[PDB]
Amino acid sequence: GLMQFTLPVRLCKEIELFHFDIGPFENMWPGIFVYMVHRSCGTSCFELEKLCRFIMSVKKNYRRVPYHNWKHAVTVAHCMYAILQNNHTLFTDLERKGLLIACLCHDLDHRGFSNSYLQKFDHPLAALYSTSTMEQHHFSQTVSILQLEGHNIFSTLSSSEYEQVLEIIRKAIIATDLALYFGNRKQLEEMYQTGSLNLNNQSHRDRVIGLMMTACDLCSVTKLWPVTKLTANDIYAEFWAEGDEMKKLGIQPIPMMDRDKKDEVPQGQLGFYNAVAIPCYTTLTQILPPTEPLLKACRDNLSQWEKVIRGEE
Ligand SMILES: Cc1oc(-c2ccccc2)nc1CCn1cccc(C(=O)Nc2cncnc2)c1=O
Ligand SMILES: [Mg+2]
Ligand SMILES: [Zn+2]
Repeated sequence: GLMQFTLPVRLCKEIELFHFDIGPFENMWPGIFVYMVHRSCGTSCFELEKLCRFIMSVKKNYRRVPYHNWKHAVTVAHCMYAILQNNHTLFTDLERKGLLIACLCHDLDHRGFSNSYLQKFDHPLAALYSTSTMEQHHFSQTVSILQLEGHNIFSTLSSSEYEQVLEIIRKAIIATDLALYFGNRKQLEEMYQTGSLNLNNQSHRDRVIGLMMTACDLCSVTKLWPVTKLTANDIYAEFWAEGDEMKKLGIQPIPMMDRDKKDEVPQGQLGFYNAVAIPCYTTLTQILPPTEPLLKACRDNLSQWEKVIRGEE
């Protein structure tokens, strides 16, 4: 009860900022997560013994892939932490609990391959789940780990609170399917401009939580340039591996995934920032004004990719 987590001074200060990098010391990421749950939720939200056992089972069920790994899980949870802390009064006790857990679990047991690749490979998961294939798998794994003896971090919730929190986590994890983001943001855009956005409308919260999830999922574009640039290598290492696997099925991959087209990466980053990242953080800033630093950092990195193209690096 009276046991807090405390971080070194630089981390204690920097962890509050959106652009925080969790660092290369794997062994400190669990403490970083608990620290965030305690300041975001309360020291009382979860039994520390059960939380710590949940965290380590979740870590174990992330795989050794270049990008969709344990470090991504914690990076995405930290961004959600910064959004929740800069928007104190907007979210329920249940939402704060559910969303940090949703983020930590959002890519559980990822193999480093897109939903497309599962479908063309004809992976069993593609037969079991026709849309948002990996994302329904991630939710499935989350519920599995929650049902291990000693791992029910929600045991103190009522039968109906427990159902609301698992339903927040499910919608939250499904929303990380980037195919669903485009229409989700178009609707949020229309609702905000025509003035119909209403945060007491549950179907409207759902949409806003989904955009937060896209924003946290993409947050590597909102870091300082050297973090963003080096994460971009991790992300292309998966894409090109998937491209290789497409070629093995007798299919020319999209250029994004073709390692023979490394040269077109700077232009692909531009497309991505203009088509996905910038629009995402724009609409998010409109709905949640204190998340503007994400939009600003994103624009800064777009400007850095433009410099790469002009041969200024
Ligand atoms: C459509 C297209 O075509 C090309 C292309 C084309 C020809 C030759 C080389 C690349 N790239 C893209 C977009 C690539 N893409 C798609 C999805 C997600 C990300 C992403 O989360 N990026 C990211 C970067 N740094 C930190 N965190 C995250 C991403 O970059
Ligand atoms: Mg994912
Ligand atoms: Zn992710």
